[PDB]
Amino acid sequence: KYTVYLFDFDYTLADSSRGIVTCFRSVLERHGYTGITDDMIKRTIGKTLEESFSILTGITDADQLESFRQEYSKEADIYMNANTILFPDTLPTLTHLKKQGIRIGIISTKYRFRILSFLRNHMPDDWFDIIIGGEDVTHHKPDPEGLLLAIDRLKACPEEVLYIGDSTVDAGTAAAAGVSFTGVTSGMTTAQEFQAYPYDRIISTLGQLI
Repeated sequence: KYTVYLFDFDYTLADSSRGIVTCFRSVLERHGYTGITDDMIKRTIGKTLEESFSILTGITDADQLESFRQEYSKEADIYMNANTILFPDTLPTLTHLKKQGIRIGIISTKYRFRILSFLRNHMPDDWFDIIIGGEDVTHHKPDPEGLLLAIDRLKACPEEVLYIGDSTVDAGTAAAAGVSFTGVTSGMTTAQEFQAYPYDRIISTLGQLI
């Protein structure tokens, strides 16, 4: 039995893909990168901004990637949370878990400040026994640093922890952390793709968690 459910954010608790595609596109196109499709961008969602830019442009220079990251953040300040929506099952699910007395948290590559700002005008404050974002860690998912950090801060036993995500990055993160995984196909990752990694279940919607 799990007493702690930890969630990925993008594509798992919230559909942020419209805001994410808008911000990536503005930056890519200001630098001359054309014919990059929405799907090409969406498939990188949940990688670090630097990883995403590298995949899409082929640039590896640390300075240039940092510069894209900064330019992206600036767009995101404007468009991100305005173009992020809740999933149909987000609020009822998390309400149901909290009534069970399960502890909930978020481990995400998106900046925590960005998540909190989203949460402020969507979820009841303050849901969420712990939130670890991209700025809280040096190494990012699939590195287990953030996940292990959260488990540590909660004084949890990994045996009682379920990690829930939409991507193979998330699946890799749970495995690396030695915690149970439940995949949700609400992102761009299919049930066939999750087969490469350990899981309990693979569900279509978060509501199926209940």
